This record gives sequence, structure tokens and C-alpha cells, in this order.
Amino acid sequence: MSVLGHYNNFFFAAHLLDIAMGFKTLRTILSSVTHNGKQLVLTVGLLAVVVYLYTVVAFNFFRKFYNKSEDDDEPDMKCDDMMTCYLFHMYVGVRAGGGIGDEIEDPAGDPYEMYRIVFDITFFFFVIVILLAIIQGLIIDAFG
Amino acid sequence: NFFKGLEIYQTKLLHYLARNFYNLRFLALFVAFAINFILLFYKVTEEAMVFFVLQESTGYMAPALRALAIIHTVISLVCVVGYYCLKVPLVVFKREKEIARKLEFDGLYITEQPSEDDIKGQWDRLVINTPSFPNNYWDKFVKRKVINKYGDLYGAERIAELLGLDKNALDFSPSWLSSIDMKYHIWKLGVVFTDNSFLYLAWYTTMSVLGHYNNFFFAAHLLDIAMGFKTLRTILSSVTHNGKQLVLTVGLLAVVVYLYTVVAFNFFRKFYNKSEDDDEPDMKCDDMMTCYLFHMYVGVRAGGGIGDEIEDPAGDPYEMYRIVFDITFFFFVIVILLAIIQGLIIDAFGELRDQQEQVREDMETKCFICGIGNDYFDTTPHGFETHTLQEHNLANYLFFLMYLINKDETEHTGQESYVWKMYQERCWDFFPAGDCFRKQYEDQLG
Amino acid sequence: LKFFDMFLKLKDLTSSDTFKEYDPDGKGIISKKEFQKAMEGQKQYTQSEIDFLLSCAEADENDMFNYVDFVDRFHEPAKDIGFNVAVLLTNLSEHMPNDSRLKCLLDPAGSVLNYFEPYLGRIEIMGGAKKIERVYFEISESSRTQWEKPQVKESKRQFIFDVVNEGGEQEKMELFVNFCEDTIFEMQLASQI
Ligand SMILES: Nc1ncnc2c1ncn2[C@@H]1O[C@H](COP(=O)(O)OP(=O)(O)OP(=O)(O)O)[C@@H](O)[C@H]1O
Ligand SMILES: Cn1c(=O)c2c(ncn2C)n(C)c1=O
Ligand SMILES: [Ca+2]
Ligand SMILES: [Zn+2]
Repeated sequence: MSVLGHYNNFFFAAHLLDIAMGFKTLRTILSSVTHNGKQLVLTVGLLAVVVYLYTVVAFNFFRKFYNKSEDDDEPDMKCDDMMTCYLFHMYVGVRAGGGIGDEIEDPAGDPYEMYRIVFDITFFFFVIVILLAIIQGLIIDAFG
Repeated sequence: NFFKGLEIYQTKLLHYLARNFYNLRFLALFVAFAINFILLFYKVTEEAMVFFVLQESTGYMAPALRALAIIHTVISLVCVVGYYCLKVPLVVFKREKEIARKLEFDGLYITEQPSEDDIKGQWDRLVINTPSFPNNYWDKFVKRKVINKYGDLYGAERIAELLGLDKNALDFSPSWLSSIDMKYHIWKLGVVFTDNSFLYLAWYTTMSVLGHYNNFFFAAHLLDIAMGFKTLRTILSSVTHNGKQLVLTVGLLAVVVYLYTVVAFNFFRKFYNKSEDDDEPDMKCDDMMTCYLFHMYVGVRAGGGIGDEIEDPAGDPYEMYRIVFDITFFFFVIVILLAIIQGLIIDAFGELRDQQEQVREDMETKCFICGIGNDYFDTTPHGFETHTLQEHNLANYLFFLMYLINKDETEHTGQESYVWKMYQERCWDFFPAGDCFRKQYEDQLG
Repeated sequence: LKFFDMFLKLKDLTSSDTFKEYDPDGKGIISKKEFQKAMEGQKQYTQSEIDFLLSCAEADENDMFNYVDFVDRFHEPAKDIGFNVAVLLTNLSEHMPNDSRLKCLLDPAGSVLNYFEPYLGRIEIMGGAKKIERVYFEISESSRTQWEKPQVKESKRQFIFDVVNEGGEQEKMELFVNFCEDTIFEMQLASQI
């Protein structure tokens, strides 16, 4: 990386990470990531599988609520494809504070209002509250 | 000899299926993953009407999906059959063993009667009268023991009627409809269908069959990964580990949100207009069910509570009441109850993992048989390993039991005869509890 | 002990890949000279043992004998009867641990006692005289083979976790005996399958 830094100076940024290899605390923090690596990989796989099941349900039934376009001329439907919907759920939904119900259309006054409510609340509980907390704990507990 | 020689081929097929149950399970998991990978390429096209089309250019994905669906159904069926030929016999064996023990040593259906609460005894009542009982349990003379033990006080004829034993056969001095014991097979089906693993396999196969009606049902098979890895099974078990406490806590959350709904419906109704257009106001708290749903759905998932999702109380006579309302909703619901609900699951996960690690540590620091810690045996090099591999090894006790069973009683030595008598009487005083050869002869042996 | 050791090494030596090289056809027949050369190449039999084994072998007019039948005739009875001698010597060694004559007698028997280590099972039981006693018995190879099966190991793991975590100190042995009965049935079923 030092030699590459002559090709482009910003490669020298990669040397800042040497501080994590020089202090015991930062080495412990780095080791805490891989301390529970197998469990962490399995948990992230379970999260991906659960979000895939939610994607399947939303692609079959709740497709009208995934229009992310303000202009009526050009609708940006996010769930007319399975890969687009899966990416939306994994990227926008998982990082959202309240789940996927925060990032899609309000179900009020619709025949699927109760199914949509159950969908959103279960996404919030299983994914946001349970699985993300477990993934975070697998690293914080390893550090401890 | 056709129609009679086919039995060998059928038995070979059944043994092959039973011998590769786990391999078939792994193969089914792989096939389900492939099917769902193919399903990720679906898309919906109007060219009103919506048609699901597999957006691919190679053109081989639809035939591959059909082939994989058929393969998956076949694999699931063979997995069910292989389970029926590998693990069901053990389940029936355990059930018959417990039934026979209850008959002989408790008078479950003669001296006493099963409780009305438990369904096991009620269902088991169907088998004792059968001729095939016990089919897997080794002891084929349990009925005669029961009759000889209870006829004097309860009448041999009545016992023979209860156990379905012929009187002439009882006093003996030493067409397909009738041939098949339909009662025993109904009992066996009831025993199998209440087995958790067989139920899971049946559900798996049912979803495989439904996947031909609609391909997306194959997605339900991905959850098999949670039943295949220990970590994911622990995560699933952590949900129901504290199930009663979890249900009570969610009930308390619902009750508290109901109280907040009542307060907001009586007093703070002007702040629940969720419509930007003045022409059509979307009031969310002019009804109690609408307001309750709003508070439970929008409010609980909101980061700051319900004050985030309703009108600002500034410059209003109820500004301070509204502030107290919002802050208390944030504290009691968002901060306290949600955190407790989450902890009831995360702590259960941690507790289950701790129990597993503690079992592993207990096995590595104590002897399963005598219970003496490894500190005593570690005074010598590899003392604990030698003790638990040569002196007290549970596999050796299992092999000793097999040795006693397969040896003639006339050939039993003094020690074998002693242990066999204690086993027949079911007295477990011959296991070394808290003692060993080393402690017994510590001076002489060295 | 020399008789037993000589006829217990025979199964190992005749089944060696070197012996298969010495009999490429694999018809179960070999000349006396080639059998002697194989025994010499193994380097486990002395000259007296080789001469004795050749004298035992019933050769043909062509100086050939079916070594498979030779081994079947001599190895099986030795494997059946030498276990008792092994158990006797093990019993004496363990109950006379500070004896010199016993060790000088056991030294010739090392190659016999080492053959029956897999087949010799030891347990300890609280005997009738209110003292712990050691019990020696025989273990069949099929028992180990079935004990190593995947389903049996699964059952053992489940039992160990259940009993240690929640079984309790009391009733642990009743549960263990029930597990033993269930596992004997499982091993019989696995042998059938
Ligand atoms: N009575 C005993 N018999 C056998 N092992 C014992 C006994 N008491 C303690 N142990 C210890 O149990 C450990 C063996 O674990 P266990 O019996 O669960 O099977 P395992 O060989 O570890 O498992 P697996 O073969 O499935 O990987 C060893 O450390 C042994 O020291
Ligand atoms: C005769 N016998 C068996 O045949 C048997 C058994 N446990 C399993 N089997 C098969 N026991 C305890 C037994 O005494
Ligand atoms: Ca006798
Ligand atoms: Zn012990």
C-alpha cells in the first residue's frame, strides 16, 4: 500500500488502520468481530432468509404500496421485480428505524389494511427488534 | 418367484432410504435453495392483468424450475419414508416400553385409571387389547405377567378380557381383514402423527406439493436452515423460552396503549388529523378502534413515541397536558416496555447458549457415573481421561448390558448374575456413586 | 502365549497389501516358498515361528496351500480362546500392581494383551461385599460399529444434554438405563438396516 500510494496518494489512508494493530484495545475490538464469526454468519443468513420471505409476501400481495415517486408522470415502483424488492427490503427496510412500514405507502382505507399492519409490525419485531439486536450482541458480548 | 421375491427388493429400497435420511435432507435443502435462487428472477408484466414472467435470456430457467420442483417433491417424499423406517420404530418402542411398565408395576388400566387431562393414556388404551402389542418392545410376555399378578385380586377372566387374551391360551400348559390388526395400526398412526419430527416432515412435504400450485411456496422451505443449524435453532427457541412472560408483557403494552388511547380520545382529538389537504381531513381519533390501531401501529414503532406522529401542541390550552402525554408515552412504552420485551428474547438466547456451554464444561470436569471431579484424578498424568475412558465409561456400561442380555443365565458369573438380578429388580445400587477403584484402594494401589 | 500370539498376528499379516502383492491373482492359494518369503518380508515372525507355521500348513503336491483356509482354521479359535487368558492376565496385573514376577510373565504377553484391548471392556460396580469391584467382559466388533453410527450418536448427544442439563442427580441412573435399552434397540435396528 505504501508503494501504491505513489500511484494515488489516498492509498496512504489505508495505513491509519495500523493503529488498530498497535493498541491492545483496538486489536480486541477487531478480534471481537471474528470471535463469533460462525454464529454471526448464520445469524445474517437467517436475517436474509426472513427478509426474503417478507419480500415474497410483498411481491405477491402488497405491490401497490411500493411506489417511491412523488411525480405522477414517472412512477418508481420498487416491487415489480423480485430482485428490486429484495434489495429494497434489505437496504431501506433493515436500516429503517421502524421497519419497512416507515418507507412505503400508508395502508389506511384499503382492503389489505389489516394484513399490511400485521406485515409491518412483524417486520419491525422479528427483523428490527430481534435479529438486529442479536447480531449486535454477538459482537459486543464477544468484546466483553 | 415373482410376487414373493419382490419383498427382498422392497426391503432393500426401504433400507437404502432409511440409511441415507440425512443426506436426502441436505439434498432437499440444496434443491430448495436452487429453486429460490431461480425465483429471484421473477417479475410482473401487464402485457388489468398481471403475469409473472421469469426475466431470463438463457431460456433454461423455466424447465430447470419445473425439474427442480419435481425433484424436490420426490426427495421430500423419500425423506418422509426414510424417517418412517429409521426413527418411528424407536418412538413406538419407547411408547410400548412405558405402557408395559405401567401395566406391570402400576396397574394403570387394572388397579387404577388414567387421568382425564392427559391424552397419552387415553390413546394408549386402544393398544393393550390388540394381539400385536408389544410389537417392538422386547418383552412379549408382559400380558401374562400382568394377568398372573392381578387375576387373584381382580379375576383372571376379566384381565384376559381387558388384555384380549384367549382363556384357553391363558390356561395353556407349556381373510386379510382379520389378519391385519387395524386397531394396533390406528394406535401406531396416532402415535406417529403426534411426533414432532414426523409432523415437520409432513409439513415440509405438504408445502412441496403446494409449490406446484404456486412456485413461491417453495420459499417456505428456506426456513429449514433454522432447523438444521444449532445456532438458528437456539435463536428460534429463544422466542418461546420465555413465552408466558412475553405474552404477559405484550398484554401489558396493549393495556397501557389502550389507556393512552382513552385519554387521547376524550381530550386530544384535534391533534390527530393526518391529512395535508384541508378539503379532506383524515382524523385518526374520532373512533376508539381507529385511535387504538393508530397508537399501536404508528406510535409504538415511532422512535420518539406518539408525539412524533401527531400535531404540535404549541400555543394551545392543552400544551402542557400534551407534553406530559407525549413524554410519558415515550418513557413507559418506547423506553421501558419495548426494551423489556426485547430483553426477554435476547436474554433467553444468552441463557440457552450458557446452558449448552455449561453442559459441555460439566462433562469435561466430572465423571458421568461416579460424579467425582477431575481434580481428584488429575493428580496423575491424564488421570481424568483414563478414568472416563477405561474405568468408568458409559459406553462400557451399555456394552455390559448388551453382554448380559446376549449371555445365557446359566453362564452368568457372580458379578454378572448380581448385576442382572439388580437390573431385573430395577435397583441401581451397582453403579459406583461417588467412589471408584482408586479411592477404594488408594493406599495399596498407589 | 506364543501359540496365541503367532496365530493372532496371522490375520494381520496375510491381509497386508504386501501379501496381496505376493499373490497378485488373489485366488486364496500360495506356494510354501512364497508364503515364507512374505512372512520374512513382514519382519514380524522369527525363524522358529515361520518354520512352525509352514509345518502347520497342509501343502499340495505342487507345494501350495489355500492360506485363507489356514487362517480360518487357526486364527478364529485363537481369537475365541485367547481372550480369557488376556482377561486373566489383566485381572492379575491390576490386582497385583506391585509384583515383579507377574511383570516378567506379562512381558511375553504384550502382543496378546494389545490385540484384545479393543475387545476388552472394563467397568466398576459396587459389589455385594460393600466394595467397588472391577468387571471385565468381551465387546464384539459389531457393537463398536453400531455405536459409531450417526443416528446412535445423535441419540447419545440428545440424551447427554437432557440428563446433564435437567436430569438431576436423582433419577439420573434410571434415565441412563432407559437410554441404554433404547440404544440397544437402535443398534439392533441399525445392524438390520
Ligand atoms: N462417564 C463418562 N464416560 C465418557 N466420557 C465421559 C464421562 N464422564 C465425563 N466424560 C467426558 O465426556 C467427554 C466426551 O463427551 P461426550 O460423551 O458428550 O461425547 P463426544 O465424544 O465429545 O461427542 P461426539 O463424538 O458426538 O463429538 C470427554 O471429555 C470425557 O472426558
Ligand atoms: C432380553 N432383552 C432384550 O432382548 C432387550 C433388552 N433391551 C433391549 N433388548 C432388545 N433387554 C433389557 C432384555 O432383557
Ligand atoms: Ca452356571
Ligand atoms: Zn467415574
